[PDB]
Amino acid sequence: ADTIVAVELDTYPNTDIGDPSYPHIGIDIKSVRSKKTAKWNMQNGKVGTAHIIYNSVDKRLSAVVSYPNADSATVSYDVDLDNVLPEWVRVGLSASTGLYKETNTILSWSFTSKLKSTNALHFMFNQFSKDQKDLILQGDATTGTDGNLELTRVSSNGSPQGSSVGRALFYAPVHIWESSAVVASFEATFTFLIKSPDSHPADGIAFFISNIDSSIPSGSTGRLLGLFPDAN
Amino acid sequence: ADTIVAVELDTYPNTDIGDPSYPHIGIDIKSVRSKKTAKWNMQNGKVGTAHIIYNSVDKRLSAVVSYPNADSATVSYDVDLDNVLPEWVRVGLSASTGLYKETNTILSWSFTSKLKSETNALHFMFNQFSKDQKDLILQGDATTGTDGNLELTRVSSNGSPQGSSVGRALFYAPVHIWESSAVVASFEATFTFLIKSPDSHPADGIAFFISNIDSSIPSGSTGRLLGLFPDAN
Amino acid sequence: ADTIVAVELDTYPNTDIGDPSYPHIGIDIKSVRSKKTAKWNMQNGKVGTAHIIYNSVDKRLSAVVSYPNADSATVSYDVDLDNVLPEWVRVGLSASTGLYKETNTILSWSFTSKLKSETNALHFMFNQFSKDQKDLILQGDATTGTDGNLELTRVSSNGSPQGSSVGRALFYAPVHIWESSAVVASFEATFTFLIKSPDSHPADGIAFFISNIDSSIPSGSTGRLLGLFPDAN
Amino acid sequence: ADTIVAVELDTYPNTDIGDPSYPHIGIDIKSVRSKKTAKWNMQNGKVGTAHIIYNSVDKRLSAVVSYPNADSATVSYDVDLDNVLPEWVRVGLSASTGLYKETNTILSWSFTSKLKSTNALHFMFNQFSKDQKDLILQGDATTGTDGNLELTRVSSNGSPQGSSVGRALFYAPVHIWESSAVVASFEATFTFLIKSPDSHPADGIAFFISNIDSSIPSGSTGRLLGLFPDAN
DNA sequence: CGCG
DNA sequence: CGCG
DNA sequence: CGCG
DNA sequence: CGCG
Ligand SMILES: *OCCCCCCNc1c(NCCOCCO[C@H]2O[C@H](CO)[C@@H](O)[C@H](O)[C@@H]2O)c(=O)c1=O
Ligand SMILES: *OCCCCCCNc1c(NCCOCCO[C@H]2O[C@H](CO)[C@@H](O)[C@H](O)[C@@H]2O)c(=O)c1=O
Ligand SMILES: *OCCCCCCNc1c(NCCOCCO[C@H]2O[C@H](CO)[C@@H](O)[C@H](O)[C@@H]2O)c(=O)c1=O
Ligand SMILES: *OCCCCCCNc1c(NCCOCCO[C@H]2O[C@H](CO)[C@@H](O)[C@H](O)[C@@H]2O)c(=O)c1=O
Ligand SMILES: [Ca+2]
Ligand SMILES: [Ca+2]
Ligand SMILES: [Ca+2]
Ligand SMILES: [Ca+2]
Ligand SMILES: [Mn+2]
Ligand SMILES: [Mn+2]
Ligand SMILES: [Mn+2]
Ligand SMILES: [Mn+2]
Repeated sequence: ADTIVAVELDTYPNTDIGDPSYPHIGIDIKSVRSKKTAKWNMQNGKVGTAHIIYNSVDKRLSAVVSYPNADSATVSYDVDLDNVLPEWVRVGLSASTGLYKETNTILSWSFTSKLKSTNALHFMFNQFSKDQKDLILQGDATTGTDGNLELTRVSSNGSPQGSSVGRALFYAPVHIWESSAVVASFEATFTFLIKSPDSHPADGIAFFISNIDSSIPSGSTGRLLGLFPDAN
Repeated sequence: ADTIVAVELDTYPNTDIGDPSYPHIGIDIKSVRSKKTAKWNMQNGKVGTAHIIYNSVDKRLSAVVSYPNADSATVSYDVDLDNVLPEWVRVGLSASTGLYKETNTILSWSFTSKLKSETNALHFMFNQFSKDQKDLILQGDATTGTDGNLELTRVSSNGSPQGSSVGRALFYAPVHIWESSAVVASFEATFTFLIKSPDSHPADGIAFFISNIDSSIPSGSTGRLLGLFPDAN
Repeated sequence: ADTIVAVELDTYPNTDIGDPSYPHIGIDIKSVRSKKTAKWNMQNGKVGTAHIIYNSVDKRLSAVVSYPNADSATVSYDVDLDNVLPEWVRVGLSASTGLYKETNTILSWSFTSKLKSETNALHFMFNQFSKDQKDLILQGDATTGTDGNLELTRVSSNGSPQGSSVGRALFYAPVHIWESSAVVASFEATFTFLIKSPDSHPADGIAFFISNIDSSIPSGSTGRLLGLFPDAN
Repeated sequence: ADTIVAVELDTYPNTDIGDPSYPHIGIDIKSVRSKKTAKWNMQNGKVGTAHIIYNSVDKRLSAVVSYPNADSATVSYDVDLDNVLPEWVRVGLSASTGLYKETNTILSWSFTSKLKSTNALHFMFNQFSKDQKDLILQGDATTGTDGNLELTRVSSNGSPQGSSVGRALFYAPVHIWESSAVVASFEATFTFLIKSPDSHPADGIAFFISNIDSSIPSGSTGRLLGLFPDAN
C-alpha cells in the first residue's frame, strides 16, 4: 500500500472504526484509527484555519484547527517520522463524502520544509488557477472555482455531492528527513470552508504526507477520507 | 523548439558567432547570440556567485557575477518575459565543454517566485546535493553527491574535467512566472560555482535558464551552445 | 534637515507647487516636488495596496498602487540611494490633511532589506496593530488599536476624519540600506490602506518614506507637505 | 531585577551553584540554576552552531548545539513563556569570563518571531560592521573584528581576557506572546568560536530573552554568564 | 590569449 | 438517521 | 473637480 | 587548579 502520515479533520463520527462520538481533529499514523484525537467545534459554513507542525528535536507532530472569534482545538503525538516515512515523500490535501455530504473547499495552502545538515522548500497558494501545473489533482479535486481548490464535487448551484473523494499533492517530492541531519522541520497551513445544507455533515479534510507515487486507494470514499484502503 | 531565456557565463569567446573577444556574462533571449554582454574577469579555481533578478514592474532581467575581494560584472536587458515565455516554465542550470574543458561545479542554488494578483510563492534552496535528488531533473552528464555538489559536465575518476560534455539540472516543479490578471510578478535566482581548468584554455560556460516545462538538452549542444541551443542563430 | 526619500500617494492636486492636475502616485527625492508622477484613479472608500521596490544593480526606485478588479498606477525613477541617504536609515509611513480631510487608515505594512557583501537581512510584517506597539515610533496624530489598524491622521469619536492633521509611523530598528563593500542591496515595502472622505474634496495623502534614523515631523507639515517636508521647495 | 529566559552554553562547571561536573547546554528560567541540562562535548577552537526553538502549541523550549562531523547535544523544557516573560521583550546574546578565560566569538546570528492572531519579525547577521546601529552592545561586546561580534574582550595578538562580560541585544522590541493568539513561535540560530589557550576554558555563551530595558547586572562576570545578579 |  |  |  |  501507500505509506500515510495524516492530520485528519473528521466531521462525521464512524464509531465502527474507533472515531470518538463527535467531530474531531486527529493524528493518523499508517491507519485511519488516529493515534490521538480531540473534540473539534466544527462551525458549518465558517472559513477555518489549520496549522500542522513537526521538528526532529521534539519529534512531536502537532496541529491546531480554529475559527475567528472562537476557541481552538489542539492534538499532538510523539513519533519519529524518520522511522515511519521514507526519506522522499509528497505532501497533499485529501477529502471525501459518503451517505452524507459537505463542501471540501480549500482557500489557502502553505508548506515549508527545512534540513540543517541548510536545504529549504516553500510554496504558498492564496489563488488557485484553472490549470495549476504545480499540483497533482486526483479524484474529484478541481481548481478555478472562485480561485479555490474543491477536493470533493459541488453542483453549479452550490450543493455538495455524496460518495465523492479527491486529493491535491504538490508536484515536487520533498526531503522530510536526512541521514546526517542536525535539524529537520516542516510547517503546513491551509484555510477551508466545510458547509453542509444537510445537518449531518461528512466526511472530512486531511493534510497528508505519503510516498512520492501515492494515489487515491480503491473505494476510499467516506470513513477512509481518501487516504486508507481499509479501516485497520 | 524549446523556448529559452538564459543568463550565460561564457568562459570561451567564440568570435565566429558574436561572442565578444573575452570571457563575458550575457542575457540570452531565444538565441545564444546574447542581447546584452559585459566583460567578466573569470578567476580560474575560485568559488564565484551569481544573482539574477526580474520583475513585472521594471520588466528588466538583470544579473551580477562576483568573487570575494574583487569587482563585479553586471548586465541588464529590458524584456517583457510575458511576451517570450509561456505562463508555466521550468528553471534550470546548464553547462558544456568542447574544444577545451573546465569543471562546471555548482555548490549552491536558490530560486524564489512571487505573483501578487493574495500572493502565490515558490522558494527552493540547495546548499547540499545528495546522490538521489528527487526534486531535480538531471539531463545529460549532470550528477549529484560528489562533495555534496552538482557537477553539470563530466569529471574523470582522476578528478580532471572532460571535453565535449553537456548536462543540465531543472527543478522538478513547474513555476508560474507570469499571469494576465496579476499586479506584480518577480523572481530572484542565486548560485555559487567553481570553474577550474588545468588547460589554460577554459571552456565553455555555465548558464541559468527558464524554459517550457518539457525542455530537454538539444542534440550536439556541446561547446558554444552551452546546452541550451541547437544552432548559433 | 532630515533627508527624505518617499513614495507619495497625493489625493489633492496642489497645482501651486507642481502637483499635476489630478490625484497621483509620485517618487519624491529630498523635495515634495516629485521627480516622477503618474495618474492614480483613487477610489474613495476602497482598500488599496502599494508595492515599492529598489535594488543596487538597477538603482531604480519603482512603485505600483492598485485596487481589486482595477488597473494599476506605476512610477519609476533612476537614483543611486547610496548618493542620497545615509548608510543607516529608518523606514516609515506618513499622512496629512489640510483644507479638506480623508481617513489615512493603514491595515497592513511589510518591509524587507537584504545586503549580500553572507547576506544580512531584516523583515517585519504587521497585519494587526495593537494599542501598545513597541516596535513602532508613532509621531504626531498617529495611533494604533482602532479595529487593529494604524490611523496616521486623527479620526473624531463620531468616526469622521479631521483636518489640519499630520502623523507618522517609523519601525523602531534602524535599517542598513547600502554598504560600500556590498555586491547587492535590495528592499521591498508593501502596505494596504483605506482613504475614505465624506467631503467630495479628499486631502491630502499617504507616503512610504526612508530618512535619517532620528527623523521627526517638520513643524506645520500639515497639508501639501504630507508630514515629510518643511517647505514646498 | 531583569526577567530572564536563557539557553546557557556553560563551558566551566560551577558545582557550587548546581552546574553538573562537565560542560553543558542548559535551559535557564529566571535563575542561573538551569531547570534542565545535558552533557556537551565542547570542541576548543572549532566553530559551532546553536538552534533554539519554542512554540505556543508544544509550549516546549528546546535547543541543539553541534559541530561539523560530530554528534549533537539536545535539551528541552516544558514552560508556558506567557506565564514567565512580559508580552514585549528584547532578544540577545551574552557571554562572560572569570578566573579562567575563552574567546566568545559570534560569526552568525538569526532570529524569527511569528504571531498568527500573522505578525512577523526576522533578522539575519552573517557580517557584523564597526557601527552596528540595529544592535545594543553592552559591556565588553565589540563588532568589526573579522566581521564578527566579540562578546568578551580579546587582545590585538588574539589572547582572550578574564573577568570580562558583554551582551548584544537586537535594537527592536519583540512581541513573543499575544493575548488573543492562535499560534506564537520563535527560532534562533547562531554560530560561535570558543577557543582557549588555557586548557581550563570559562565561562560560556547564552541566547537570552528579557524585558526591553535589560542591562548587564552588577558583577555578573563568571558563573553568572552576564544574565543574573546572584546564583539563586 | 598567445603564437606565427 | 435507520435498524436491532 | 466643479462652479463662476 | 588550589585548599581543606
Ligand atoms: O441527518 C444527520 C443524522 C446523523 C447521522 C448519524 C450519526 N451517527 C453515527 C453513525 N452513522 C452510521 C455509519 O454509517 C452510515 C453510512 O456510512 C456511510 O456514510 C458516511 C458519510 O460519509 C461515511 O463515513 C461511511 O463510510 C459511509 O460512506 C455512526 O457510526 C455514528 O456514531
Ligand atoms: O581572452 C579570450 C580568449 C581567446 C580565445 C581564442 C580561442 N582559442 C582557440 C580557437 N579558436 C576557434 C574556436 O573554435 C575551435 C574550438 O572548437 C571547439 O572548442 C570549444 C571548447 O568548448 C567550443 O566552444 C567549440 O564549440 C568546439 O567544441 C581554437 O581552435 C583555440 O584553441
Ligand atoms: O481632479 C483634481 C481635483 C482638483 C482640486 C482643486 C483644488 N480645490 C480647491 C482649492 N484650491 C487651492 C488649494 O489650496 C487651498 C486649500 O488649502 C488647504 O487645503 C488642502 C487640504 O489638505 C491642503 O493641501 C493645503 O495645504 C491647505 O491646508 C481650494 O481652495 C479648494 O477647495
Ligand atoms: O587549568 C584548568 C583547571 C580546571 C579548573 C577547575 C575546575 N573544577 C571546578 C571548580 N572551580 C572552582 C570554582 O571557582 C573558581 C574561581 O571562580 C572564578 O572563575 C570561574 C571562571 O570564569 C568563574 O566561573 C567564577 O565565577 C569565578 O569568576 C568548581 O567549582 C569545579 O567543579
Ligand atoms: Ca470519520
Ligand atoms: Ca562561447
Ligand atoms: Ca498635494
Ligand atoms: Ca558555569
Ligand atoms: Mn476520525
Ligand atoms: Mn557568449
Ligand atoms: Mn504631489
Ligand atoms: Mn550551568
